[PDB]
Amino acid sequence: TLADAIAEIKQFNRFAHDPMAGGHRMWQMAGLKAQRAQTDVNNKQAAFDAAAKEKSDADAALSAAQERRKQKE
Amino acid sequence: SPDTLVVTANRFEQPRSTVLAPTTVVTRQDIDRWQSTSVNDVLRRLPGVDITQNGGSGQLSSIFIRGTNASHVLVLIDGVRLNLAGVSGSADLSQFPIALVQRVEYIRGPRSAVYGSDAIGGVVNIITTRDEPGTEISAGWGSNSYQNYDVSTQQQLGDKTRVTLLGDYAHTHGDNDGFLSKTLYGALEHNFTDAWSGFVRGYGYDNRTNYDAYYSPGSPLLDTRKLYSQSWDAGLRYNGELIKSQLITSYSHSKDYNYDPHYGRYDSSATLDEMKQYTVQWANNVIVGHGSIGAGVDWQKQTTTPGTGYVEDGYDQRNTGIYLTGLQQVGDFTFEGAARSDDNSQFGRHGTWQTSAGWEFIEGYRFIASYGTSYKAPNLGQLYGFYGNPNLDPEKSKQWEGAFEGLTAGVNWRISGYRNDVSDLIDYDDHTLKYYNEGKARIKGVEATANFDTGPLTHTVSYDYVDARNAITDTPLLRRAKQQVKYQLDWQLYDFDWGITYQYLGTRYDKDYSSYPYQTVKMGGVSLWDLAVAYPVTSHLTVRGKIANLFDKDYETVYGYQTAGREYTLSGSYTF
Amino acid sequence: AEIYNKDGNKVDLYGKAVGLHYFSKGNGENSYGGNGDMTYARLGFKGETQINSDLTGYGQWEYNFQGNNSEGADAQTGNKTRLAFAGLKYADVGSFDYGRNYGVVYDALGYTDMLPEFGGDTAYSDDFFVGRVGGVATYRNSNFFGLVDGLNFAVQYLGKNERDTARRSNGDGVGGSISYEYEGFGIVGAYGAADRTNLQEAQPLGNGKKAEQWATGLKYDANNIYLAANYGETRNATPITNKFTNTSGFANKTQDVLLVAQYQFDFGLRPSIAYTKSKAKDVEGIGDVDLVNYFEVGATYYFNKNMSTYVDYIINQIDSDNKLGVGSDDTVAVGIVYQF
Amino acid sequence: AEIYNKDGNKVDLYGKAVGLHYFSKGNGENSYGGNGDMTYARLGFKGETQINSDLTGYGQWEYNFQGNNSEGADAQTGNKTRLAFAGLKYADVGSFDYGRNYGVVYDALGYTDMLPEFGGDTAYSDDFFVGRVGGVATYRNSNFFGLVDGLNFAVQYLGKNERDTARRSNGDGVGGSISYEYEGFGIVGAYGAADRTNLQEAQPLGNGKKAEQWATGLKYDANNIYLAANYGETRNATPITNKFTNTSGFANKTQDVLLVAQYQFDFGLRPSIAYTKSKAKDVEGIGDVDLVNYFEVGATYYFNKNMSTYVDYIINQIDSDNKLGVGSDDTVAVGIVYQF
Repeated sequence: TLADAIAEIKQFNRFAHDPMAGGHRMWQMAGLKAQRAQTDVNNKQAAFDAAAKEKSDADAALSAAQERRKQKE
Repeated sequence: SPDTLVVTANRFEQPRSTVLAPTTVVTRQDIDRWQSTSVNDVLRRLPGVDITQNGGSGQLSSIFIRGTNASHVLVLIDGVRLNLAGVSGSADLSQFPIALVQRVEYIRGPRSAVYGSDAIGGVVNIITTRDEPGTEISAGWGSNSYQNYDVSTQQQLGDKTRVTLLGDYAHTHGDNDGFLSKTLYGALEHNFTDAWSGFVRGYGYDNRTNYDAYYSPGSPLLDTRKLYSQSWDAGLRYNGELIKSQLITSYSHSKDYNYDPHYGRYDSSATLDEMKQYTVQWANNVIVGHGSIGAGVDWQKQTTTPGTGYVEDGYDQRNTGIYLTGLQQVGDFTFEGAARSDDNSQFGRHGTWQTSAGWEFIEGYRFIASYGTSYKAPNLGQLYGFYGNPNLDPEKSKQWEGAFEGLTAGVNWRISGYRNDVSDLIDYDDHTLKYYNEGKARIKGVEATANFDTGPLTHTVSYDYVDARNAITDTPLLRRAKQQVKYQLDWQLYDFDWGITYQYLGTRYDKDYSSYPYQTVKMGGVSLWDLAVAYPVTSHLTVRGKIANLFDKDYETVYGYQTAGREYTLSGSYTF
Repeated sequence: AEIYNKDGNKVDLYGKAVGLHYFSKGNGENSYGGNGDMTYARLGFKGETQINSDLTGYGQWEYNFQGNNSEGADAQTGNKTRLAFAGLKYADVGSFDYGRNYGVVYDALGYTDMLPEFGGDTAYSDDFFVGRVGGVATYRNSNFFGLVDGLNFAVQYLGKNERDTARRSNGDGVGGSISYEYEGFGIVGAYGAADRTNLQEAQPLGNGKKAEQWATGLKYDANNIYLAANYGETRNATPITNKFTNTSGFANKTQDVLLVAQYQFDFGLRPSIAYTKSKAKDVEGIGDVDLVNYFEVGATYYFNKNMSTYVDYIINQIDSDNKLGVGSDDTVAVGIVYQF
Repeated sequence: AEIYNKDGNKVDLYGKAVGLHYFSKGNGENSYGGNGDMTYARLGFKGETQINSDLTGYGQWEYNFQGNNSEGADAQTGNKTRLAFAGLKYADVGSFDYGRNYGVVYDALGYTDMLPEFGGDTAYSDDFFVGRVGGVATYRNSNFFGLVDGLNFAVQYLGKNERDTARRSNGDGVGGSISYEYEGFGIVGAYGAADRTNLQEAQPLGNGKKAEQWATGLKYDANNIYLAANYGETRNATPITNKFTNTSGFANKTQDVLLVAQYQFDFGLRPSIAYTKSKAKDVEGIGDVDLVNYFEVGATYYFNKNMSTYVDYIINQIDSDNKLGVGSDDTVAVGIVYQF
């Protein structure tokens, strides 16, 4: 989605300094789209990092718990 | 039309002669005789009206009355701001089906003191309800694969209740597919007493229109527009001998998809503009002396959907306009006046007012003077989009007009000059990326009209000159035509109804969109002829033919975009 | 009978009683119709009032009470109100009514539903447009405003009904019907379309939203004779139940064919014969199957308008191996009727 | 209509049909009244017989049948008998009746209950004295034995009813009501008191044993105009339900205010306006809260006595945050009526 919005901004970049064209509307609009999709990406990154943390913790939890099972057995 | 009744002047019926500002009315008869297939074609030929369109029917079009911007003409549907401009904040009639039009009252001149916002160029009250009973099955085949089929009937239920219904299908090519319009209309009007009356009215239409869109590989082609609209009006009229009361409520809903057939109407790439418009009006009038005094309120609510109008989220703009109008003919004098104050949920209040005087120096020749102040509210885009600016002030327009109307040996003529000093125009700035309130424009023009009978012949000739300029840069507002000549020769002979509509549209100034930077270029001024015949086969069946743009002229209104030339329409109607 | 006809207003109480019985092999689970005593009495009132010469208003209501039930907790089983509506008839423009009434498609399906007891199986109740439902607004024109005699048309809007069961629920719907009667001959065509509710879509059987019904009917009635042939097709409209799975829903597609031939005698007699068939298609897991396929052979003796007796033998041609647990047994019914 | 008037005996069958619909935003859970089709038909019979010159006996019964229901298991839902009682009217001393009838307090509450569809919400049914209940014995005096014209009084005893739900139960009760009509103006005052059953006390809401209701009404009706204002206060009498808690019971204290203003026209028209409010106090855990708070704006066209149409728009002023899950949405209703 971010690559998309930033392609739409390359698209309408032409009209960035053309205040009296159709495209120069869609340009700021793509601005909005890109900045949003970017904030979104940042949020997905935070959430993914968190999930990777939890996942690594679990991966160690297994090593430890199955060493414990080996000792108790 | 001279010396017939109009309502647009102060919302109530009055002989159009008594409206001091220059006025024109088109009738269903008048339109049928022109075999007009679009509202833009009806307006394109009224004086001071200069229309541009990106080609055939339904194509994006913009009207310039007396040289003003498209967003400076107030378009009314039965008297309420045309809902299709709502999102744009600009009238565009290429998409409004012509079949609902029954009467056009069109008064050029400031009218904010009666109708509020965005009434600078004039008022077009398109009345859709007329008092001709009976039933009419009608059909029409034309070029650009034009087809039209239309069943309509209005009938009395009692003596006080009239029910009117019509359905219509219409499709045209002219772009690769063009404009497809389907309309259904129902209305019932009751007469509670001699003076009490009420009416409900619901009508909807679907409009599928195809257009050329900027292509970029791997990016959707938003080249198809699906518009679904419905409206529901309900009113209550007391028409007494001295006091008249109008209570009117309307609710319009519209959904405007632009999409790529391949991607789909609801695909995320599609743009959806949903818009709900509510209006409540109260108008009162009391006959005082040789005249009357009127006072109303008009309120409107406009709600939008996220995305609607290229704005992130959906907005709610509310506007209430209180107004007062006086009118009194003293001796050979006539003094009309109006004041208004519109309080918009966007910009607080803003006042507006116009006043016209009509002295009849000679019996059948009089001098009308008139001044008006009119505003225009900043529109959805320039308020809430990223370019928008919520602290924008309305665009102001000072308008002065002087006119001499008179009847000379069977000719009714009007020579009038008008000035329009639009100020505080809203302009976008390159060096800041925001909508500012800077521009100005000095419009000066003359209107010379004359209609006259010569035996069986009826001539309606008129010349228009307009010099719209930027008041700051002194450069002429581009894409306007220096001067137009509109001349229609009507002469039915041996029951054959004939009509030769002529129009010379002067030199526009449009930008070229082939090379960048876009260079302004002069458009040639050309003449366009249209021929219309109508024969009555039966006292029911009437077959009419039309050759539009007889000489196949190579005119353009948007530089680059071609507009159809020679085009024919055969049609038949069965009135019983 | 007309009980009150005064003050330019007239009331017609109409009611009847029917001592009925169904016979069939076995307990009657597999019988076409059923088995046992099916006596029932219906009561109803019709009312009119000419407000003006050109405008009159009418209201009608009907209820059905079953006698087969016991006096315990099951007394009310099968007891219901069939019709309850009102409306006004203008002189020529037409007439508009609202309430609980037959759907336009019933107008087409009326030709076949002339049997004494059985018949009109396709015209299920509480179904979109084929049977009597609540929440309909109907407009009707007779002879096209008096322009063309014998040609009349009707239009009907159906308010959405969100009930507990998909069988009894519906949504926004529309329909129309046209009927031209000339010199005894008759032709009709009706179409109805509506949207299925979430409960209907959620059903295991059935798929899609647009529930569509339509039908075409032809007939000739004269000389103590009545011939009729109605062909109707529907999508996602007909209800269907699977005993093997004990699961219900709607039919993705259905074709229905009805044929009737009845003769009448001067001495209060009217023998009748009727063929019927309904085949569902695109059924979920059962492909295409036949819901009903039977012959009729019956008769009715009319002692008078108020007294009659009748019999009907239904030759159910459905096979036992049918893939929906449908009753593959014949059936018969014998009835006696009093009506005022 | 009068169907039998012979042998000093007269029978008046009265029945009507109503095609009705309720609209509101959303499904209608939060709407004041509801949403959808509310068509219903009511049937009833009244009968009189002059046993002697000074003594006549009367019997009246009414039932309501709902058409909104389907033909399945929910056919009987909402079907009931509203009124079923008998009694005798002496010449002057008065009249005494017994059965299932409106409670004396309803006599006071009649002034506000003039609306087309909504209205009289405070006069709930199966409540102590405000609405129609079963097990009442009432005596009435007209013009105080014919002594003073326009001043009439009634007294009512209420036998205890031990039902399954506290909502429908009561105990021993007594009540009285007086109404003086003078020159078009009307005044009324009613009071009722009874004992709550154990089931009622066991309910989570409500406290105390003496369930008390009383009301005062004023009006002016003439010249096609009708003004009315009823103010009523009750203790442990009004029912209340909490969606948040999904628990019901009674209100320790309640004040209710009703105001009506209706005009009538010669050409079968009758515009109406109504204000309403009800505030409960000493609620267990909820302090004081508003149960209903709305305006009415509606109208009714009377084609004739037997035919009418009407509309009502209810501006519910209750807020969503109300601590009882009350509907904070507006509503509208549109109805058409035939009646004989």
